[PDB]
Amino acid sequence: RIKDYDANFKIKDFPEKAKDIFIEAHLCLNNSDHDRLHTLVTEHCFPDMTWDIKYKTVRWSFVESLEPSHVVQVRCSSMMNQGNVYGQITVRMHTRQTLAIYDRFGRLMYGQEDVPKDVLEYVVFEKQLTNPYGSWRMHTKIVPPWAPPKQPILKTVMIPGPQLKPEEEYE
Amino acid sequence: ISHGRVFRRMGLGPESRIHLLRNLLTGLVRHERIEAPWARVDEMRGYAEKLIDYGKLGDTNERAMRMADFWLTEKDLIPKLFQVLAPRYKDQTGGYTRMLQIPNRSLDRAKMAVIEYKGNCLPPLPLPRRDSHLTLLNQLLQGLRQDLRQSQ
Amino acid sequence: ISRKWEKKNKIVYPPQLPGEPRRPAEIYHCRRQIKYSKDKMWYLAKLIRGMSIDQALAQLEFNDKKGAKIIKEVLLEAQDMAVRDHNVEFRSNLYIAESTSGRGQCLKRIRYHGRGRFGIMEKVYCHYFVKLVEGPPPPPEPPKTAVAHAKEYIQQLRSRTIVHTL
Amino acid sequence: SPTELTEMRNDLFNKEKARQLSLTPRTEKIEVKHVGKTDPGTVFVMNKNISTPYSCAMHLSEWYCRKSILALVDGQPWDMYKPLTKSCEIKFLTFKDCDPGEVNKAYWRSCAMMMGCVIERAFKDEYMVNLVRAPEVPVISGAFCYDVVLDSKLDEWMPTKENLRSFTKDAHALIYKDLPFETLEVEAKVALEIFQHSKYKVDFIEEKASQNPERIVKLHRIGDFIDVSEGPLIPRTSICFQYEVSAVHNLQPTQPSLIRRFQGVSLPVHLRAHFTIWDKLLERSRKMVT
Amino acid sequence: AAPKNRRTIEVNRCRRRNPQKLIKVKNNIDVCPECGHLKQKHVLCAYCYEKVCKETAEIRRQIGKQEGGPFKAPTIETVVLYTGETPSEQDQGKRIIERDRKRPSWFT
Ligand SMILES: [Mg+2]
Ligand SMILES: [Mg+2]
Ligand SMILES: [Mg+2]
Ligand SMILES: [Zn+2]
Repeated sequence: RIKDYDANFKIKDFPEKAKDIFIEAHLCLNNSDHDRLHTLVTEHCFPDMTWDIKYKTVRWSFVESLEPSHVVQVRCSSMMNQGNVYGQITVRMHTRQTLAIYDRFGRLMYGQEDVPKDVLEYVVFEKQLTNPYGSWRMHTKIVPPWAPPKQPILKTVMIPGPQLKPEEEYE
Repeated sequence: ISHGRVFRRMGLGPESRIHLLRNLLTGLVRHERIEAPWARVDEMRGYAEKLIDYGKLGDTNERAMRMADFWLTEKDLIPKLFQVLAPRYKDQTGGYTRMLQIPNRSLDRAKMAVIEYKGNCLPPLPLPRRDSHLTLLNQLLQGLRQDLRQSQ
Repeated sequence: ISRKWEKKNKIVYPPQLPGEPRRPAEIYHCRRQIKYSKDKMWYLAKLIRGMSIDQALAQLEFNDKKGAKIIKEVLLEAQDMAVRDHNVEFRSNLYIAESTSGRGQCLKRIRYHGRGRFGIMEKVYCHYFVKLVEGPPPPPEPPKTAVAHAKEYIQQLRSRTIVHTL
Repeated sequence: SPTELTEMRNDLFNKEKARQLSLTPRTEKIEVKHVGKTDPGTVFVMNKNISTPYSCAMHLSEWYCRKSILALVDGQPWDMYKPLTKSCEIKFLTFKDCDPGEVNKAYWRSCAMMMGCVIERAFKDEYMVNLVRAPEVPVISGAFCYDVVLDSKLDEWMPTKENLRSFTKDAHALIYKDLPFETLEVEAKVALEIFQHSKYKVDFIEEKASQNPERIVKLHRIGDFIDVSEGPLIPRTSICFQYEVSAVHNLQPTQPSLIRRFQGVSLPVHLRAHFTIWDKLLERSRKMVT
Repeated sequence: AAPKNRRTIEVNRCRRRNPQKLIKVKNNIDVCPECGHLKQKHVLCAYCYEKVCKETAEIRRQIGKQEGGPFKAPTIETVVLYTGETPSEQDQGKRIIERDRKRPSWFT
């Protein structure tokens, strides 16, 4: 149901395209180029990418991949909307990356400078099958329930307890 | 010039002065605890204490009845004065009312006092409490007291 | 109208080298169009001008003036956003860097005097501005000592030149 | 020679502190719940071996830091500036608390420590000053005390009133500096490397190592001066506001070695006395205490 | 009378900004040991007082329900009771007021 629309799609060569698209998206975040990112990432994804990143500096890099990227599942929509056919394909990627996020004052607030740590990620890609100018773009990430927690942050926090009105008691 | 002037001028004259104070007193009798401007609470406070002494005289006292009649506007409080308040304060010779300073009024920014008759039914006011005897200074003072008593 | 103060929170500095003092955090915040006199607001601004956040909140709590509760709100809002968005570790370690009141936009009404005479009454509005700096507040400059007076006097005599010669 | 000895002990203290810091893998987030009467159910997500009760206090308000003198960690007294270990329930203790029993004990223990500190550096090098310990004394007793062995040269020597005023101003200087009471909990061995010169400290360390199932002992440092303590101390020196070294008393059965019990009384800043009342408290501290 | 000349900014700034006309720092603030809010010494804690007055407000509401109309203030003493408590032997012979909640910790 992909082929009948494009007729020039190969499942063999796609993972590499998925890989390099992933990398250049993250490079976009680094240098804060939103226009290239738009050509590259869906409208669902972009808010999740960039809501926190504004007014802080990101230093993301790609170190060599461990396990080669491979497709896990491909699914297609079945005309839920007029003149709209979408195609979601899922890729497993297992690689080591480096990341640092700085504060607005440029104070390192998360990650490390230049030492890699391994990451296993599941990424979903969408295309407009109907549209001739449609393009494969990163759409979302799937987080597994069994995934280890993200590495701890630098600062300490306080969670406030219930702010009680005079006519209340703590339980 | 006004040395040793005891009463503070209050209403729109001496008649009004009494009338405001009488209203305050009537409230306090009924409810047993009342918030009002600090000056007026202080002013009325004295007449409140003097009322209990007249109440202590009893129903039989004709003088005391006439006084209670004037100072209580509700006329249903007069039985309460004589059969509730007077019996309550049988032991004490004085000190029936307590007055405290509470935060200033929002609208007006006036000094505000709560006045209450002691041993009422109501929830107790948060009262200033002196520090525990186990505090470092109190323990050192208790030390000195020990010295003096044990010396003889 | 100008709204420069708001934009001051959008300044991004480039990341520091490890061989650098830790830059204090920096929060600018304001309230516009407060129905209160700008000069009346000044006294309250001036009062809290160099104190820590909590100490300023304490002073503002028991202050009877109208604008005192307004400033309290602004300070609490500023403190909240400092922790949340400006990556400040502790909410307690902030002090008022600058506390300013400006004239806001005003309206004109009429006041009716005797005979036919009148006057132009102004509904006064004002802005309040604050800035918070992360870290302990600056210790106040010590009062000038006798030795300091003396020291500088000696300096002053030694600065004399024979005037209007070679 | 003592001037080199003091700095040597510092270097040794520092290197052990650095060692204990280094064995911590980055940062682990521990959770600490406020079990206080005020502001309940607050949870602080702190660093494992870094964050202190002071750090929790300064999440809350300056009112905590200003008026917090000790901590309860799982209901045990805990220094304000001591780094934590594990997730627990935390509450803070002040001087004007209902039962300030633990707080008073900690206060006196700390004042005695700084008295010993000032005594050591009060005499010239030709004489020998030997600090032995500070015994545990109830606050209801006259005053705090530190026991000292002086040189055989100063056997006849008794301090004058002017000498006492001298110590007074000297201890006052220490307060003015406002020095935090750094703490370090170690195994017995490394502490013995710290104190091997004075035997009077050696045996005391051995006592603490024996009584505890583990060989853990507490060493409290005030800027430069290291001393062995029996429990937790006050955060900073500024806490004290009045401080006079009252008297020195000779103990009776001291034919083999003379013991001089230095006594002085102190009050913290929060609980300050009027001029007259403090004076009568000094009078009592002049009496020999047992 | 009328001003003969305009007062300058400097003259005015000296008037306005002297310590006399400035707001003075209050030094009598403390922490309420009970609730942990800020109270002035010599004054009742604003929080704690509100708490009392909300309780006493509701008690007065129950008093109105039972009394039921003006000029009906009783000639006995009064006692307030909560859920799961009983009047004593000395409590017998005085006015009872019931509640639908537990007794407060601070009210004993
Ligand atoms: Mg009048
Ligand atoms: Mg007309
Ligand atoms: Mg005008
Ligand atoms: Zn309170």
